[PDB]
Amino acid sequence: DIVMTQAAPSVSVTPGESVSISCRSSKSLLHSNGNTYLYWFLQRPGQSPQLLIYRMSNLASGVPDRFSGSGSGTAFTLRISRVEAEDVGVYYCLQHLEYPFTFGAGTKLELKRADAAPTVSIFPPASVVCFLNNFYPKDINVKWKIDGSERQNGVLNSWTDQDSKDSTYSMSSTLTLTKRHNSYTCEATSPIVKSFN
Amino acid sequence: VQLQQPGAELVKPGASVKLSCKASGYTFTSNWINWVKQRPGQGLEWIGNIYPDSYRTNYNEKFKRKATLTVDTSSSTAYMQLSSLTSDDSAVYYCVRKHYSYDGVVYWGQGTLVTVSAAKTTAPSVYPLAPVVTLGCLVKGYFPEPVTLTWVHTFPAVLQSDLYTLSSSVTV
Ligand SMILES: O=C(O)CCCC(=O)N[C@H](Cc1ccccc1)P(=O)(O)OCC(=O)NCCc1ccccc1
Repeated sequence: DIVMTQAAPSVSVTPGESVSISCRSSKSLLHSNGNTYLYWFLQRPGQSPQLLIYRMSNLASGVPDRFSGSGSGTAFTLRISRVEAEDVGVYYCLQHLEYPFTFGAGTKLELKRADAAPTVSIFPPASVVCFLNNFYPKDINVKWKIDGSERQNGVLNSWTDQDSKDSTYSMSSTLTLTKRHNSYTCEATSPIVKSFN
Repeated sequence: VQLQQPGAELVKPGASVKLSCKASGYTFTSNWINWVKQRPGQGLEWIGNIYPDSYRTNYNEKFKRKATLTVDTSSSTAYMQLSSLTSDDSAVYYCVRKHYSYDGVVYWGQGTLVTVSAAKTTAPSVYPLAPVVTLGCLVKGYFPEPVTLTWVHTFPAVLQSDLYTLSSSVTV
């Protein structure tokens, strides 16, 4: 079994700058015919994988020359030139020199951007939902309060992956209740707050 | 170049399932058809392939007694049968085409999400979410995944007791 290792589960880079992603194989991928059987795929948020680089460093149709590949025989590197917001996703290497074909564990690319505050929207009913959109960084908290009382139970949150246009993150928070109170408020991490009656 | 695959398949544990991949927009017998597994939030795994021209097959040992690849050349359709499913079998399965000769020609289908459980189908129950600008939509109480939504930010489905709840927002 040829093992493929991508040691970094993720890597952070500032837009406009460059970054490289490593992949190592337990057996050389170079063949007698003089060709290296290594593939690099990118899987964007919510999409199926797609070819990026084949053989040494051949670029797939439509791939910006900003990408390029290199590497010895068991050591390979995928390098992206001037990282753009649209580059967010997980990069996978793959050998097809020997059966069974095998994938690297994948490396998530993350973008470092300017701090940003969330745009909050609250929506009444039998559940109350709140959106904390386009903020940065990813680590943000939400607080719920009913008639001033800070409710905790009955909340389920959900985050999106880094935005491909602006690199911000967004979150949704739902407060579910028994289909006898007046002030419903949603606030983040002066504070950013939204309520209704 | 097209590889159509059904959105999902709810399967009862112990039972088997047969997944389809309809090719179109290229010479079917000229490309190998590969199948790949991806568990929700995890990496990728090669299951096996088949070359429609000769009917030759290759199987990852791990799935030798689990999958069976067949191709119907008269319908440009490829198939993969998965036998006696367990919970571990719940994942998205992609058929992928790769030219027998040219190397830079690899193309991935949209994938089929297989859900292995005894539970029963349940359509959603969409909802409003109008400003007490940003409009919302609350798709609640469906099963299994996935659901489609178009008009933004459509958030990952959340599981609330054998039921998935999702929401999306629109900002004009
Ligand atoms: O050389 C051997 O003994 C066979 C090695 C496997 C093989 O035939 N690979 C072929 C290339 C090759 C040819 C000659 C020598 C080495 C490699 P191949 O890459 O065309 O294999 C056919 C195939 O179905 N490849 C799919 C690879 C792939 C898997 C998953 C997602 C995307 C792509």
